[PDB]
Amino acid sequence: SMKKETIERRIEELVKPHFNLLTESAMQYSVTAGGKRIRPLLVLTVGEDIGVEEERLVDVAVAVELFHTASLVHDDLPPIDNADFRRGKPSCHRAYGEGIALLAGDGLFFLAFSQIAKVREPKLFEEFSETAYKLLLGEAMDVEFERQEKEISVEMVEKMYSFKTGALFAFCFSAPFLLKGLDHTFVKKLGEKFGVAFQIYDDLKDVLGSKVTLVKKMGVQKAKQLADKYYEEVLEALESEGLHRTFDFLRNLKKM
Amino acid sequence: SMKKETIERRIEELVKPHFNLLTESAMQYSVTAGGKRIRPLLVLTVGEDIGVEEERLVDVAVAVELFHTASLVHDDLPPIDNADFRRGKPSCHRAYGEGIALLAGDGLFFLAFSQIAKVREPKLFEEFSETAYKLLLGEAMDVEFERQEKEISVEMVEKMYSFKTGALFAFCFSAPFLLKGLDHTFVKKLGEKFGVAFQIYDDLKDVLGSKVTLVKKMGVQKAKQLADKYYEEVLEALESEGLHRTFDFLRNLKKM
Repeated sequence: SMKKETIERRIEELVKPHFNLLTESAMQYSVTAGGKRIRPLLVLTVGEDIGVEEERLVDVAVAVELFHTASLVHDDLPPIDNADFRRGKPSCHRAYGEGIALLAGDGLFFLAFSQIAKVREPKLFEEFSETAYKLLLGEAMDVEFERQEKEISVEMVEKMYSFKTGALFAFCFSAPFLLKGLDHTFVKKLGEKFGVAFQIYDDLKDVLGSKVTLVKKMGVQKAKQLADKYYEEVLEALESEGLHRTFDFLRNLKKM
Repeated sequence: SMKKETIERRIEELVKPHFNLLTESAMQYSVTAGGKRIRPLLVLTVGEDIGVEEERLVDVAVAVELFHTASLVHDDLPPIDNADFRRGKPSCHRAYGEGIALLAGDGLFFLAFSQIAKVREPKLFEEFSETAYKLLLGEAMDVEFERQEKEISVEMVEKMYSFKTGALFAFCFSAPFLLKGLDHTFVKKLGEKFGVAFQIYDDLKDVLGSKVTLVKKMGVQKAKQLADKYYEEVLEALESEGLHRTFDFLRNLKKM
């Protein structure tokens, strides 16, 4: 909870309005409406596990969360998911209108890139930008696959999960290893699998609360089995590598 | 026209679809619908004037144009400017729908950042990201100032021009100087003034074709006088510094 307070403190500093714009207030609103902050917490725990300096780590963590927030702002818009609420509060476009919300999403994206640029590591810039574009393609696949569950293969759906959710989690693992100068080939693969499992668990959560998903394609049993398999692979790798904090974090996360 | 062909060739390579998505086709569409390419041409002419290697220059030029294209895609959307047409062809959302167009705009932004990241110069990443956020704030000001010409000061309107249009032109001057390792403090100021003049000339063009603008605040005579003054200052600086190609380019541009 201390790491989370660090994240909340820094992210609110970055989205405090400076030019007296409604669009700035909308950016702040979407951040303050909150979230579990799983992605920036993962950046901090992985970084702490491998001895990365806190300051550059905080920059990366908040960048990832700003990017995630921005993606939700655009995804909620009426032409996409058309959500009136997020986390029990009006969605950004309900609070401010579609135009202001669209711009707030753009602003949050650009703030994210600005924070990554502060870290001053060329490979990180490149990796973040590649991740961003993958995430966008993933969202495009999700939108475009709608009403085609029969014509879309399970392989294409898993690819969409990998792009839409996996890529940003892979970056949460990759980025600290880049900051530390350690090879990130292994752990990036871990983040992608964790991300696919994460999205499936979200799917299953939605189903019990009573779009092409892996639950639709595979059925509930096979989808959960896949998610469990991936989750267990990730945990075992983390434990094996002595990534203690990350293991504990993700172990306690699976209960939730 | 040869430089422009180089720009068109490279930008079409980058937006050729790779994943068979409509959103990719929409990205390509908005690029192919065309433009005068003034910004990337300026990057190439300034860079050639100071002896910057062509390849890294091309990357920056296409990045700037991808960013500009993306900004137009979002600005045309129904909640913002609601344009049915751009350059005589349907706007992106008319061609593909608002959802796909929104995502295509995001994709174009991320492609722009990806291309800047390829250049591998930390200060450039940072400068581009700062420029992007300024441009967004500028667009937010433009949208928010609507229906308030009396309550908005001329100073606030000029600030909006500086952010919305000036910042990207300043980057067109700054970026080659960064690539060459030359101090860019002077020329960045030049690009900002050129950008304000550019937007005023656009305003005046629209008026003769028969939102708070400097033409509304200052009247036609004073607005044109300001634009002319800025344009002349920029030309004289370019000529004085031996930026021959850039001078000739912008001199012939003022006729148009």
